[PDB]
Amino acid sequence: EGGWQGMVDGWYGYHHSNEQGSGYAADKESTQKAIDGVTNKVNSIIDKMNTQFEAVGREFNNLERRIENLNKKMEDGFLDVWTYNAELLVLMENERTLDFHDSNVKNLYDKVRLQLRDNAKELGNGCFEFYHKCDNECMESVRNGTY
Amino acid sequence: LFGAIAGFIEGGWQGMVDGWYGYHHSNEQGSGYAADKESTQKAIDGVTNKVNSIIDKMNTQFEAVGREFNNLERRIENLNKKMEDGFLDVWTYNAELLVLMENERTLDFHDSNVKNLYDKVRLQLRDNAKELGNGCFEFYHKCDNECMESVRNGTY
Amino acid sequence: LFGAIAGFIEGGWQGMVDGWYGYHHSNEQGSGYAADKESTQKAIDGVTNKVNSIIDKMNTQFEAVGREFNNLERRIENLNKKMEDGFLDVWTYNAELLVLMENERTLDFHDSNVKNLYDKVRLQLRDNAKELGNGCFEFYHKCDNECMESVRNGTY
Amino acid sequence: ICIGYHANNSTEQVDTIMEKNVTVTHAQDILEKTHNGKLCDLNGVKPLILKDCSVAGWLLGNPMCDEFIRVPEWSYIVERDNPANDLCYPGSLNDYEELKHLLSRINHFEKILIIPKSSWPNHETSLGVSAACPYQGAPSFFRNVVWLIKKDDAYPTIKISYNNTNREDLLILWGIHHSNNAEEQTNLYKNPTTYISVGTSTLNQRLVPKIATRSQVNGQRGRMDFFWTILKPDDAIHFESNGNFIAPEYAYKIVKKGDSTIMKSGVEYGHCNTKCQTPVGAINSSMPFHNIHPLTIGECPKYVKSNKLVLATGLR
Amino acid sequence: ICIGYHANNSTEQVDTIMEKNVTVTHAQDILEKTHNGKLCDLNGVKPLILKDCSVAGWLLGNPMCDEFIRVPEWSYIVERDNPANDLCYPGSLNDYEELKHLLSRINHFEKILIIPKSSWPNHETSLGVSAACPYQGAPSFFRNVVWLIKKDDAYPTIKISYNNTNREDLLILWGIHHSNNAEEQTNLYKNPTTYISVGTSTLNQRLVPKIATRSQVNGQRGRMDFFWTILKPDDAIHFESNGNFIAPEYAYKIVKKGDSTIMKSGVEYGHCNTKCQTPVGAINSSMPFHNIHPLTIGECPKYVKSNKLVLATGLR
Amino acid sequence: ICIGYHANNSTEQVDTIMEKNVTVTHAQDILEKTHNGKLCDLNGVKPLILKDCSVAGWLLGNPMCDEFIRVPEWSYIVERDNPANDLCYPGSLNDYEELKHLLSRINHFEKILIIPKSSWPNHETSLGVSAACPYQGAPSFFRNVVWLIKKDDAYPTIKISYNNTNREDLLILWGIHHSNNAEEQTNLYKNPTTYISVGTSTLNQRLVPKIATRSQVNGQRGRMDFFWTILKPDDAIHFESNGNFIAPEYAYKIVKKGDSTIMKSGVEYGHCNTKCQTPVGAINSSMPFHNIHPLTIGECPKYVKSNKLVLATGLR
Amino acid sequence: DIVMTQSPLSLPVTPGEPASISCRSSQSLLHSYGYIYLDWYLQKPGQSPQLLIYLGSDRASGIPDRFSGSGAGTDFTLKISRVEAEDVGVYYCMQALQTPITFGQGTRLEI
Amino acid sequence: QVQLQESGPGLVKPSETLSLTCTVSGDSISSYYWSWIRQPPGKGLEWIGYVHYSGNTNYNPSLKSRVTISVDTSKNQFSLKLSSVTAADTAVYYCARTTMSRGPSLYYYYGLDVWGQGTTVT
Ligand SMILES: *[C@@H]1O[C@H](CO[C@@H]2O[C@@H](C)[C@@H](O)[C@@H](O)[C@@H]2O)[C@@H](O[C@@H]2O[C@H](CO)[C@@H](O)[C@H](O)[C@H]2NC(C)=O)[C@H](O)[C@H]1NC(C)=O
Ligand SMILES: *[C@@H]1O[C@H](CO[C@@H]2O[C@@H](C)[C@@H](O)[C@@H](O)[C@@H]2O)[C@@H](O[C@@H]2O[C@H](CO)[C@@H](O)[C@H](O)[C@H]2NC(C)=O)[C@H](O)[C@H]1NC(C)=O
Ligand SMILES: *[C@@H]1O[C@H](CO[C@@H]2O[C@@H](C)[C@@H](O)[C@@H](O)[C@@H]2O)[C@@H](O[C@@H]2O[C@H](CO)[C@@H](O)[C@H](O)[C@H]2NC(C)=O)[C@H](O)[C@H]1NC(C)=O
Ligand SMILES: *[C@@H]1O[C@H](CO)[C@@H](O)[C@H](O)[C@H]1NC(C)=O
Ligand SMILES: *[C@@H]1O[C@H](CO)[C@@H](O)[C@H](O)[C@H]1NC(C)=O
Ligand SMILES: *[C@@H]1O[C@H](CO)[C@@H](O)[C@H](O)[C@H]1NC(C)=O
Ligand SMILES: *[C@@H]1O[C@H](CO)[C@@H](O)[C@H](O)[C@H]1NC(C)=O
Ligand SMILES: *[C@@H]1O[C@H](CO)[C@@H](O)[C@H](O)[C@H]1NC(C)=O
Ligand SMILES: *[C@@H]1O[C@H](CO)[C@@H](O)[C@H](O)[C@H]1NC(C)=O
Ligand SMILES: *[C@@H]1O[C@H](CO)[C@@H](O)[C@H](O)[C@H]1NC(C)=O
Ligand SMILES: *[C@@H]1O[C@H](CO)[C@@H](O)[C@H](O)[C@H]1NC(C)=O
Ligand SMILES: *[C@@H]1O[C@H](CO)[C@@H](O)[C@H](O)[C@H]1NC(C)=O
Ligand SMILES: *[C@@H]1O[C@H](CO)[C@@H](O)[C@H](O)[C@H]1NC(C)=O
Ligand SMILES: *[C@@H]1O[C@H](CO)[C@@H](O)[C@H](O)[C@H]1NC(C)=O
Repeated sequence: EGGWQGMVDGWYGYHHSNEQGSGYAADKESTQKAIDGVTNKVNSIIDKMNTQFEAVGREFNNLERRIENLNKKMEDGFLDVWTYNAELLVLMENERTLDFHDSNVKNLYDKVRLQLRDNAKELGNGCFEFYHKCDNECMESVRNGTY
Repeated sequence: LFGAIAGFIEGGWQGMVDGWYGYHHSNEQGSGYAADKESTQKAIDGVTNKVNSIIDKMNTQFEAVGREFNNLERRIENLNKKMEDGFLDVWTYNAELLVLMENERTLDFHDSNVKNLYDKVRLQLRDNAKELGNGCFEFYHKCDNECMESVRNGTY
Repeated sequence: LFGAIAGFIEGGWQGMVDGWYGYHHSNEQGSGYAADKESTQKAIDGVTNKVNSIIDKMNTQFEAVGREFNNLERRIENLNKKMEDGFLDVWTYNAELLVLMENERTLDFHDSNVKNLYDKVRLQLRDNAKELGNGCFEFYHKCDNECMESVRNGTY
Repeated sequence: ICIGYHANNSTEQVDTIMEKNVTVTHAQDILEKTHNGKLCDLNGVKPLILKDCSVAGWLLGNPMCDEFIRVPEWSYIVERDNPANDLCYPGSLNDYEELKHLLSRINHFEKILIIPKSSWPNHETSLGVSAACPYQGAPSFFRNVVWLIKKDDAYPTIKISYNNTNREDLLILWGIHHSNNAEEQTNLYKNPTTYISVGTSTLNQRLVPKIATRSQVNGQRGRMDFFWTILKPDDAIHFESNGNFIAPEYAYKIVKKGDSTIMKSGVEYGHCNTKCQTPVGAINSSMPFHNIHPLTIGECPKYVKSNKLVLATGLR
Repeated sequence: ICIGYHANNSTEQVDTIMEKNVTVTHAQDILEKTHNGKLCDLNGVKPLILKDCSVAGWLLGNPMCDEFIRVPEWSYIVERDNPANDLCYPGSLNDYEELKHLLSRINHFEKILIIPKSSWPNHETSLGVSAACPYQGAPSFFRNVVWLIKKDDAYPTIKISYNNTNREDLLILWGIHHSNNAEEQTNLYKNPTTYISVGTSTLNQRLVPKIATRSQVNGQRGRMDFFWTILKPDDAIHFESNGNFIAPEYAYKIVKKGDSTIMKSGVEYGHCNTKCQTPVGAINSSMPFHNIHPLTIGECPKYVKSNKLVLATGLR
Repeated sequence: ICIGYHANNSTEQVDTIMEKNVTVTHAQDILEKTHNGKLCDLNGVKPLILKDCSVAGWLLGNPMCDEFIRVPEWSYIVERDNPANDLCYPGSLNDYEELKHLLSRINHFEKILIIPKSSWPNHETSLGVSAACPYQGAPSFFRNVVWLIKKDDAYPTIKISYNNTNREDLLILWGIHHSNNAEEQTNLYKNPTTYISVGTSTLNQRLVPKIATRSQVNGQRGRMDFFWTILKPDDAIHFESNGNFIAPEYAYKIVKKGDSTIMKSGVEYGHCNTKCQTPVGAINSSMPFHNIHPLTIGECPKYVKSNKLVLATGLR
Repeated sequence: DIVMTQSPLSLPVTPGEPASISCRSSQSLLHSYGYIYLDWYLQKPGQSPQLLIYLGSDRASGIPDRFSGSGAGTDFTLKISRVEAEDVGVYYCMQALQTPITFGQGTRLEI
Repeated sequence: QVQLQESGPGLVKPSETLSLTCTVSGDSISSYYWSWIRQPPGKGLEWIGYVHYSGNTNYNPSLKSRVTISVDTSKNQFSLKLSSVTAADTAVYYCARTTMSRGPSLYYYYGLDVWGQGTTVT
């Protein structure tokens, strides 16, 4: 378990610690990609379900009991399978939206070694340090990804 | 997918019965396997809740009802037969697809529980042990059972 | 997503066709693209099984049957057309969601297999050499063609 | 430095396949669980609320359902579960459910007088009254059909043809009265063996009465089996009869045929506009789903029986 | 220290999309693939096993189907696919399928003699027998209804009203006989043109015979078209007829109403109990699914048409 | 060691739940979405194209549908949405939609002349013509049924029984003529009140004409209501009638019984062969899905209402 | 239509004997909705004409049952079965198919 | 119980316009075509015109040039205006209710059911 309550801007971010500052802000790139993916996920979930079954009220007399039961079972069965489909995606894409949301929380602390090799130790809860004694500029380039 | 089960560690280890996701005690003081009860309990809780979910979402499934039709009304009888067959087909599809989509995600969640536990030890030794290729860790300073209990307990 | 499709492997080679993964070679002797036969064949078998399962598990899909109805039977005609349209809608949803989930699970399966053949190399490599981000595993010592081919063998 | 992720104080919880209560930073509820609780005007056109009245009672012109003599355009008809005023005289409208199905596609009727009461010189038109259909206590009868009775102790053979000169379909209703006994039949029509022969380009109907003993529903033991048809432009209906004829007087012209439904609910009417409507109450929302009632009307969210459809738009 | 994963001797093979026959350590089967092979009592209440009898034959009282004169409370009715004893005399039961639908909700009938044989003073009741419905070799006829043949070369006009004084719905059964020729009518009823007028608060029926030449089904060229109705409390049924009247004798008071179904199976009764039942054997399992037959009754697993449905609840 | 992966030149792309139009390396299309646009043979046998003809017009033998006297085997019936020739004389065919449902399972009829015109000594067989069914300008009538008319101011009773000696089912077609007034009947059928009784092992009908005034359709105010039945082997149909009888001449042996459908389209036929067919065009393809049309026949892909399915078999 | 030719000009017949007046037309009297559109009238010596039968054969309101019409197309015939006294008077046939309404020539029906 | 009665003079000059009026009692001029009739001494019945209650008039082609028919629903009356009275126009003028109402849509027919008592003109 981890996370930091101090940050407000962005779903994913960094923490800063150096003599010149300790306040800390987010990645625009990774957070923008995550929000874009989640927005496309929501858009696709609503768009795939626009052709859903729509119940229509049909009336039947006293001597069409079996046809009325046929209509009732058809309507309740389509409603049941669509309830299953909606509950299954808010149960499946939610697990996948916490596993994608954990993949891009692990693809970032390793980024400082996976893209800037042999820089520092991996520590715990995603915390990563720097070996080299350095001021703001290298930190800001690591934030930028230009080093 | 995460490539630990049948991955960097090649084969399973019989004699691990206290719990899944265990350990091999290996020092001059003694030996014998031990179980990581925390990850085991988490895995069993997850799989139990998953099985509960598949049995709950498959409750209120379509229940076919027998109906009869005379020599005429053949098109309505065909409509009933095709409706029942279609609901049976889509529900069979749902069951046979959710078992497969939750057997790959289950067997890769077992793979998850192993790969993020090889990393619970890598970050708990961190160059103080020459981690090799098979998957075990070789201490530079050989921890005794007292010290080696920390990695199972997560204390250090 | 597992990463390294756009991660430490920033770009992509242009060596060989019909092999879905591969190594690339670089030493005093030359270069080339001899694909990892094991991982590529594993992925080909897996995706072939995936396509086979996709086409097999939706072979019992609903087959619409034309039924005509009288002018004084508009309730049952409405029932029939709504039944057929609802079955077509659930099966269209099934196909369009299985091809939107088994396309991201395939893109990330190939991502996992791409990164998996990297950390195997680091696993066999250990401390005698140092890995770079772009894909190159640079060596303090001098590996010839056979000693580098040992890594691709799987018996380094 | 350190690397990590965002956290907050949000108590939003999410269902997942391996964990059924997961405290997430943010979540988007995709299910609307509330309704206004009162009927509203779907896109500005107020519904036809048949208060304590049925489709049969409205169409045939029940004396108690006289508030609907003139009906403006409607977006959807509303009827109660068990209307009290419905076929005040005992009987049954043939193909009632099909008539309701066709009415579900119709948005306006322009009632026109197709057969004036002056078209019955040799039959009584003012004595066709019963106590089963009272108006202001006194006896009365359905307003859109005329119960023709003997005049001068005679019932000449009715033969009337109505040709549709309008550019719109006409819903024409008639009926056949099933008498109590033979002595009642000659007391009302002076003809033992009667019939009603109706003819159109499609319809070829003959209706013979059923003189029998029945029970006292609404205090009468005669049964008016009503019938309906839809007459196309440049198409003529031909009625012939010699007794038991519940003749048409008013026929509804189908002047606007779009989309509608016959909603079943006793929910009160609020002077309010909406865009999606439900029997329990209107839905003023734009979420993907709702869980109020299966049947709705208008551009509505989709119905799912679940109680918590929430999508994890956050971590943890 | 080392790290690994559990393994054992189990050859439990599961399936995934990527690979099939994936051996794992532990796996849970969620499909019940076995049945008892017998019809068992559903929660202790023995079913109505109509052996070689139909719903129509049981309800009308076929002479061969005298095993079910007194039927205790049941849980589900069981019938063969093509029962031999059904409408022993040729004919049909109008709305047989609707009646069988309504018996899918009825768990108990009590037979009450509603109209005695003493309720036909001026008619013959003991000559209503036929060879197509034998009993012990001799001719017989349906026992719940009476063939009224003329008396003293005359058929007085039947006129009888039965009032439902009971507090339960009564299923009343009657019929109309269709003769080969007018000579048969004269030899049975002594009336060339006959009718059967049946009336109720909701029923209005006038049946007329169709005297014609038909094929020899069961040796007989006449046809008994049987009809049914349900009489509510404080409701009365009025029969009138000058001929062809297959009158009621017994009615079936609907005492207990609930859940049931008309199973179609030839499986032997096993003298066994169950919580769920299928037309090929009682399931009696707690697994979520079963691939045995679509139609079941009781607290059953949900049917899926699959041969292998196993969850990988273990490690590779 | 230079671990990585390749990348081709293809610009094709797939879509996922979080991204769309993702460029890929290799991809497999699983939607065919093309057709020949021509009706084709299905496994060697050409369909029955009823051009400007209907199933009723074909089966009754409309004089304007003359190319179907010796139809060979087929696999599916093709018909236009609004055929020009159907029931040339006005009327109806009872249970037309059921007859079409049974023809959806029949692959071949052989018409047999069951009742020759020599079997009408006492009636006219060459005067039952009309201007509503012209042939070469001159009046004519349906060729598979015979309209019978008085010979010498007399219509003797018509009692004929046809026994099905063949080893196949016979689709027998007859009908009832509905005249305009009593004068028209007395001109055609001398008896004022007439009937048609029809009997079989499993059918009983008693048809009466509806002498009524009706709209003038095709210049004719009478209505021929046609009826059909299927007569099993060793089963005999008994026709009795004293008037208004549209008697059978040709029945239809159901020689071959299999899988078929009524296509309901008017695409031109090209000389071609296929394994699958739809109304708009054929499908020669091995794709798992298609989107050409819902209604299909043959070994077909599975319909999906969409325009883009593709499996991301490639790396990126 | 324009000409209605009534064949007897004076029909002699005694009481208790069937009578048969006839009235041909120069055009088919048949309305577009299958209605004959012929009317038989009686004019007694003092009183104005009285409708007997309309639309071919449909009796009027207050007329005895002895009167009955027949025929279709152009040939039409009135029949007086009883021919009792007070039937003396001039009988007319009128066509109402087209706007030029035309009565037939009288037949006195001498007692 | 509708009753029709004629009104007008008997003596007419052989050069000026005739005027008759027919009054109906028991019911108004509401829903039927109303027809004027003329019969000479003996001879046979002949009809001058008929006016719909709305006002639509159809006249005999023989008498088309001189006839004019009117109607007054308020007074329940309708009149005849034979101009240029020739010696042929000396007869007994009756007044009938056609009771047909064969409009564009509704069709039925009951004949000249009700006849007023005729009035002589010379
Ligand atoms: C319904 O009426 C139309 C129109 O009838 C004509 O116009 C009326 C206002 C009235 O003046 C009628 O007498 C006219 O005939 C009928 O259409 C006509 O039908 C006749 C007879 O078959 C034919 O000669 C005309 O050509 C038709 N005219 C048109 C414009 O189509 C129509 O037939 C009537 N409906 C039925 C069912 O008979
Ligand atoms: C069926 O019977 C009920 C019950 O009352 C019966 O009839 C009474 C006349 C008398 O004989 C009682 O002992 C019987 O139990 C009838 O209900 C009565 O109906 C009459 C009119 O027929 C009415 O005046 C009474 O108030 C009613 N009584 C009650 C208690 O409701 C009922 O009418 C019968 N229904 C039929 C024939 O359809
Ligand atoms: C229809 O015909 C069958 C068969 O008739 C007999 O066999 C024919 C090939 C021909 O030779 C006929 O002349 C024969 O009569 C009838 O079946 C017979 O039914 C009677 C009934 O008493 C029975 O005695 C015969 O044994 C039966 N013969 C056979 C061979 O079955 C049948 O009754 C006829 N009518 C019907 C209902 O279809
Ligand atoms: C067990 O783990 C707990 C929690 O971290 C710790 O307090 C304890 O020391 C551990 N036990 C041993 C023997 O190290
Ligand atoms: C290892 O490489 C050698 C090179 O000579 C080759 O012959 C051998 O097949 C390889 N081994 C395996 C197991 O592929
Ligand atoms: C969360 O709660 C803490 C503790 O009260 C508070 O300091 C912080 O501002 C809160 N954050 C938000 C985003 O509300
Ligand atoms: C989750 O929390 C809800 C209340 O928000 C509670 O009703 C439910 O039982 C909880 N689920 C579990 C599995 O504890
Ligand atoms: C109803 O919805 C409209 C937008 O469609 C909105 O402006 C209005 O405030 C809503 N009213 C209520 C009472 O929710
Ligand atoms: C697996 O089988 C081996 C060989 O017989 C045995 O030693 C071992 O205990 C077994 N493991 C189990 C049952 O877990
Ligand atoms: C898997 O095992 C089953 C056992 O019945 C066998 O039929 C099948 O061929 C095996 N292989 C595959 C690929 O399914
Ligand atoms: C059914 O299963 C239950 C639970 O194991 C058991 O008590 C019972 O004996 C089984 N058999 C029958 C016939 O119910
Ligand atoms: C790809 O296409 C280009 C032209 O667009 C061509 O020159 C080149 O050879 C192809 N192959 C590669 C590997 O770029
Ligand atoms: C994908 O490209 C197609 C073809 O240009 C275009 O119609 C579609 O809108 C694109 N989709 C997205 C999500 O950009
Ligand atoms: C249909 O395609 C097959 C190959 O799948 C080919 O052999 C055959 O000729 C094709 N038929 C037509 C009519 O094009």
